[PDB]
Amino acid sequence: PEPDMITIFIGTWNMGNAPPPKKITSWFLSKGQGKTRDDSADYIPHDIYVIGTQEDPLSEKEWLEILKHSLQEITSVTFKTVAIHTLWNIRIVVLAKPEHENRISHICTDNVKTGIANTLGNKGAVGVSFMFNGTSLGFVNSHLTSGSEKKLRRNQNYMNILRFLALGDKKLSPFNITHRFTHLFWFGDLNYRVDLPTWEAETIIQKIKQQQYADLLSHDQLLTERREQKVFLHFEEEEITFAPTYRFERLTRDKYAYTKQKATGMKYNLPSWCDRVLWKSYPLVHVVCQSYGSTSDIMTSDHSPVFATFEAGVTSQFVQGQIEFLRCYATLKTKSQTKFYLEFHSSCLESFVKSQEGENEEGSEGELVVKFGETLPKLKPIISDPEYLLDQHILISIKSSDSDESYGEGCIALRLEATETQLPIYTPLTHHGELTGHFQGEIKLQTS
Repeated sequence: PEPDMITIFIGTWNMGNAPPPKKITSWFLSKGQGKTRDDSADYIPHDIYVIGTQEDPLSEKEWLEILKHSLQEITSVTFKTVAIHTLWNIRIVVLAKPEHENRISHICTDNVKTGIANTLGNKGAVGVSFMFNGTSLGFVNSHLTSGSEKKLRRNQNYMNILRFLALGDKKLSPFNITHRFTHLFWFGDLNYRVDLPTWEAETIIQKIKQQQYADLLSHDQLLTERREQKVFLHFEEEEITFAPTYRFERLTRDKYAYTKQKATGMKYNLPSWCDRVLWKSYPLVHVVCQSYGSTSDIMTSDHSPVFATFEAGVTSQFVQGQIEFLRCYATLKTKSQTKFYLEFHSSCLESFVKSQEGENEEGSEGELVVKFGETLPKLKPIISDPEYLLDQHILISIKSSDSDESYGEGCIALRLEATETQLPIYTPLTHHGELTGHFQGEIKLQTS
């Protein structure tokens, strides 16, 4: 009997070029500080474990042996290797329960190297994707540019990874990783810092000792850059309720090592939440964060490991019906005056469908409204069963007739309140991960 939900463990650890201690089980049990897992769940395995490392000094063979031993000790299950991929000292391991070996297909791996010349050679990202039954899953482990003064370079690294990491279905040619997966998890040493003056270091340390994180989180560069729509547009993160995970003295967690030294290039490392887990799932699909925290007992690195766990909705492929898009229009931020057409892509279609050109008019601010009227092709899904169709998504790309390049991409849920009824639909449109416009109109879904 096929599951409707699985549980996914995400771990991120910057190992600080040191080997791990003998026992790392606390990481995989979600024990320590923050939103932690209940003791009563300790022996219950997660379906999929995704382990991201940075500054990893081990061989693939050495680290795989440690991970499989740790999980065997916790669960009495011998986990199967789905994928492993390493770029320099940045690594991703995906392990799954053996009962899932025939549920997992289309495994892909890739990496991106960020920067150019002297910034090219240790920062970037690794990724894995696969299908679990009918559900596509993507996982990204990035190690972004270091240093409190380099937030804009981190945002540029993000944009490069999002654009160039080649995962998921290659037929989705208009779409980047932010639209190719039912569920996308993006984690790593993202290296965003708490932006307070360097002379406040001792004040920050006393706030951490009091477990008073609010005045530090209000200066966390990732939270402020996300609020300003500069990075991770349309991603989610669980609330942080654990101490900063960087930068610790090794072999204890009692001291933060913040002061400038020759070894840090005379940079301050004020305590920061460098180590993060974010996600982006298709609209209305079940995804719940069940833990988000840091370990307290793993002390070989200047970072503490971070864990996050999720309940994630999955579907079967189910191996007459109709989707009608009515009175639709795109509002674009572009100054271009080409004509545009749409492509509709979905796992529920045999192949993507191209629309005729829309009718351009000038909007209120002078910006571009592209009108599609009642002109859009009726989409014919391969299965009409409402238990299948209402769980599906239509990916939309708006493309230039002159260049055939996408100006914007979005996603529409078929999880409607009604069938055979005209209902409002809406997605933002993004391109290279930044907002380019909006798509709005009405839908009518025919099922059996």
